[PDB]
Amino acid sequence: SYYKSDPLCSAVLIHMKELTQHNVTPEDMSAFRSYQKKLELSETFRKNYSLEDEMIYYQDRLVVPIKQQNAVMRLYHDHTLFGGHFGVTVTLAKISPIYYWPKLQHSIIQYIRTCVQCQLIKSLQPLPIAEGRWLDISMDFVTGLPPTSNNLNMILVVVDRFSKRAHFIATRKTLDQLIDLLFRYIFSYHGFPRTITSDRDVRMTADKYQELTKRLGIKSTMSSANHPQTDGQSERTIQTLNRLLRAYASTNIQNWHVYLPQIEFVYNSTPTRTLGKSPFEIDLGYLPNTPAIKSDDEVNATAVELAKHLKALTIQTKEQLEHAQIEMETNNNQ
Amino acid sequence: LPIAEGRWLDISMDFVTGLPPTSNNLNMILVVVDRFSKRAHFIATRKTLDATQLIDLLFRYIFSYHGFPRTITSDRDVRMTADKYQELTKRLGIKSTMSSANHPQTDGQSERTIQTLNRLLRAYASTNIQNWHVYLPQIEFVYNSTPTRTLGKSPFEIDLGYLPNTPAIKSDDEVNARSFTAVELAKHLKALTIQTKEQLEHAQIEMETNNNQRRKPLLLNIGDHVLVHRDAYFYMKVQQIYVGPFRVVKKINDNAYELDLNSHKKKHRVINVQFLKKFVYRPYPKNKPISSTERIKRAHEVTALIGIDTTHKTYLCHMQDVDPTLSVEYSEAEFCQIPERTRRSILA
Amino acid sequence: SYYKSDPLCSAVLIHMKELTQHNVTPEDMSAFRSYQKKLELSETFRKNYSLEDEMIYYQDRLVVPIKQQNAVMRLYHDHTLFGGHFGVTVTLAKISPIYYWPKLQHSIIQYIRTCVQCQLIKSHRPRLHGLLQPLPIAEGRWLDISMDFVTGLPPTSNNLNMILVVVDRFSKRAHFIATRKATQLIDLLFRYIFSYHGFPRTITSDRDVRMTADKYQELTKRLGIKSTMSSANHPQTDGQSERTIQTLNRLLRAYASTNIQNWHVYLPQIEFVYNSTPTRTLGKSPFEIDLGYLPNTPAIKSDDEVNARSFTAVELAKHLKALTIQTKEQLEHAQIEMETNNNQRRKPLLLNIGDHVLVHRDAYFKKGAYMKVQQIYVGPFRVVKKINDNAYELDLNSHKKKHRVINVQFLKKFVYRP
DNA sequence: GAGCCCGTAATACAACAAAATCCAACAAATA
DNA sequence: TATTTGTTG
DNA sequence: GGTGTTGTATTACGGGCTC
DNA sequence: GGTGTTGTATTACGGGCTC
Repeated sequence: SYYKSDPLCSAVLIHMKELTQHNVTPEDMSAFRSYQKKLELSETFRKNYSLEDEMIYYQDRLVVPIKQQNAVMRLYHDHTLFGGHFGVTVTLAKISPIYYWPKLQHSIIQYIRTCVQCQLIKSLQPLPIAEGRWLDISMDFVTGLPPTSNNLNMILVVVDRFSKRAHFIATRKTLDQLIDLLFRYIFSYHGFPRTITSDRDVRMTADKYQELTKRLGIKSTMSSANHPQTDGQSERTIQTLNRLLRAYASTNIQNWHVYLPQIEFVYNSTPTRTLGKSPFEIDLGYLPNTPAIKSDDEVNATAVELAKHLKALTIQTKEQLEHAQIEMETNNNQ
Repeated sequence: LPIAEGRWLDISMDFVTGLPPTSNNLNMILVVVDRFSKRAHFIATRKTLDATQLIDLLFRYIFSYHGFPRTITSDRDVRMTADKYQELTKRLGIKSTMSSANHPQTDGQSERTIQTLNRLLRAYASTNIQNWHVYLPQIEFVYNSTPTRTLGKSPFEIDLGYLPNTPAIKSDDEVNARSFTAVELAKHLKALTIQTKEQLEHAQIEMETNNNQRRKPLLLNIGDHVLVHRDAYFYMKVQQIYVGPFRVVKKINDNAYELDLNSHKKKHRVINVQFLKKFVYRPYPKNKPISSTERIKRAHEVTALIGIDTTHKTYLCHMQDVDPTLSVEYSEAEFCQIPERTRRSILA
Repeated sequence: SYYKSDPLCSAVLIHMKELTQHNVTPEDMSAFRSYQKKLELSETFRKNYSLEDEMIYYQDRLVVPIKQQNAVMRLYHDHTLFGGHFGVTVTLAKISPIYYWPKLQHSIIQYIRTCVQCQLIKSHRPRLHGLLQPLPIAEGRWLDISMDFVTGLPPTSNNLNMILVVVDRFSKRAHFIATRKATQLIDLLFRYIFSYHGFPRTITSDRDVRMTADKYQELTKRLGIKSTMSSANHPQTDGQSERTIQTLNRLLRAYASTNIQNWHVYLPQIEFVYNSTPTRTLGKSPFEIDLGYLPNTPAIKSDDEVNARSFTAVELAKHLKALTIQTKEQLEHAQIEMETNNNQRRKPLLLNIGDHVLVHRDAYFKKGAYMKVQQIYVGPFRVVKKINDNAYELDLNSHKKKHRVINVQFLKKFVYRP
């Protein structure tokens, strides 16, 4: 009594389903596109339809005839079966995993264009929110680092307060001036913020940053000089130097500038005291670690294979120790 | 190649050169393309910084700091065919999947990004020699924010959700201004994953439509002979640039045959079908010399040459009216007697 | 610092927006298009304009007044708000989700033809810019001759280095000119190998220094020989000789696979084999296109006859006339077939006077100049003469550039805008 | 319509598009 | 251990 | 005046059979 | 396991008018 319990031998999918049948071709007027599609199916490699007792379907989706396209869109768009007139994203997330529907997204957006009930005043030009994501960053300065035999005696800390993500990277303390915003701009994988709230010391910069913003489209001003909040974030900024000191304690030749990205990877690959999840999968899917294979040094087909994964495991133990020390510091202090 | 995974578990990268120096940086194109979302990062570098030993991995990890991949697709470049690179990736659980001896179409989406990158590089390259290394992050930020064609959404918003700053939110919804509470990101980011996945089956279908119209597949079983026609010997104008037949060993794909072009020498003995060609030996042909005295008298009946074995003293060549691929070993005891003046002429 | 914070009561959309307001109609000069658009709106039913607190827009997209059209398309095309100088499709994908703009596609392609950097940087298949328009077919036999050569081969014993070819446009008769990669004695060897038959009328060749050759050109002007002299890095005009060296390369590989460094012995065999084998665009052997005296005669051809032109002594005039007529119509058939199978996408370009065309860094700079990711910012040149249907001479703003003939495959005509 | 044999015979599709040096850098081969 | 020499973006 | 052009597998169209 | 892929002018197909 439900759908698909009806014969429809005159539609677009007939040419696709006659690849094995080859019985009857009852096409309509201007249906030479269907014959071209069957020729396409012949000369390409997409044949995965299963032919069992009138159930013609794709690898996991049941195809639908083009005649009841209006019926399907009304069933899955309106309030006939407890709908609600959602957006194209939710509608396609509901429809596509179940049915194949060649040209489905265009069908959905065409139905949105040809519908009239949902098109009301929606409001306005841009979103307004004081809390966001990558829209407000802060940074600070550190001093005591080894020269690393390349005069790289600095670490550039970047904070992502809206999502607690971090970016620690080696620089030179002599000149962190145009080279600072160059490496900041290659850091900017996630767009400009609204305001920068560094609040470390006097800053003669933000003039050439202002000229960059004039040369660009964003109004990212750098401000908040000599402020004083001191509520939780100060603890994080103070404890930031601790992990870098632990990375310093490893070595000095081929030091933390080697595998410091891995230090950041398994530094933010941990939940923040179980209250907040890891910054990788709070935004992305998971950003997988995949450390499963580490002991295969029998043949390998102290600086190439072995010590690299020993250093990775050492960094993992170091970040575990840092997590333990910060959670016990919070337990003792609070 | 396989469609997509969970946000660039499949990835591609490649190199192009010819870029003008600014700080002795004449490579500067290490483009890494986040195949699912097509985020397509590229970072400035040089030839002389590394050869996959010291610093190449370090900016590879600062790229990979934003998520480890699970599959690489790259070329047969010396910077990635090294033993150090393959073993470290294997211990990282990430495949190599190299190319097929000058077949860059395996790295097609990275090279297509380069093709888009080159136009924008010429657009931003007015100060060609003086000071322009600031333009590559600018080109990255411009190219990621620009909507593509095969998906309809900009590669920046496909992975990250939202668009960059200065919101120019379209007439769909407020959903592209998704910078708020993160506990519900998984559902709609997976919905966008479904959208983009559908756009990539559409892209794969569109690619296979207009390209397979003239192309004809080649089907070979293991054992039958095959010619390589190129990439066997690197003044190749009048001389026999095309070389003799070899026996296929492993059929990796329908368009991927592993074959014994030489004895055991070097360099990844698998050739794409574009260079490969069928061989037919339907045919007074002579017999197969197997005795010790038949390799000396029957040495003036040679036809062509392959070369000299690198492992020991054994020359491989082709005789006349015999089994072509099944060569007969001819050492120095039966090499100097026959006139070899016309033998090295085709090798040189 | 956002836009649309301005009322404009004087534009095209005023007639459209007074369909609800009906208050003020302060039209401007050349605003009669608004009257016609309002008339078309009145006789139809497509009213979807929304009037909300000075934001007049389409069903979901903001219609923009024509005063700030260029500002909006420059904003979404240049890097002021991160455009990037892309094509019409990406520009639509940036603008059409937010703005409506009646005839937006035409306006955007007009802007693409308007923006200068897009004209200088983009290519958009700059190999299909003129029709085929092939050479005039022929005259009597051995009057048009095609000249070119491949520069280098694996050298022989140190007396011969490279192969030069002479094939006539009519009969396509192979030749074996084996040179040394030459001197001003080119006219000696060339004279000895064409003057075997006789002096031609025109030479279809490239601008090569052995033929640009002011000493050699004056010889042709005195003797009565023209010179087509195909432009810089445009070897298509040479044609028959290029196609012959294509066939010669396969033949030379066949006859010198195991016999490198002494291919000068086999070169007469190469040309004799090319001469004895019938072609496709004429259907006959080049001996038969000439005086038909295939000397080998392994077997008599189809439609068996006397087939012995040695026996004929005085009656050769009618035979050569018949061969000339059928080969001329076969050449015309080859011409029209080439034109049909090539011009399916070749868009013509006919200017002939008074334009500001470009040359996109090919035949402008050296062929030996390296092509790289260096910017392509050739200046706007000028055209003063229509030298041919498929090329235009330019006033190259250099010392001389040694040539000023540019085939249409490098032009990409520049268009300004006030 | 419906297909098949067979015998010619057209038919877009790509090759001639200067030639040959290395650059940087993996790993084999002696001595 | 330095100087070679196969192949490949 | 001066500006493509054929070799090649591949494939499409008539006499003669079954209708 | 491992093997193309999008940017771009250009052009083709539905609502609304004349029939």
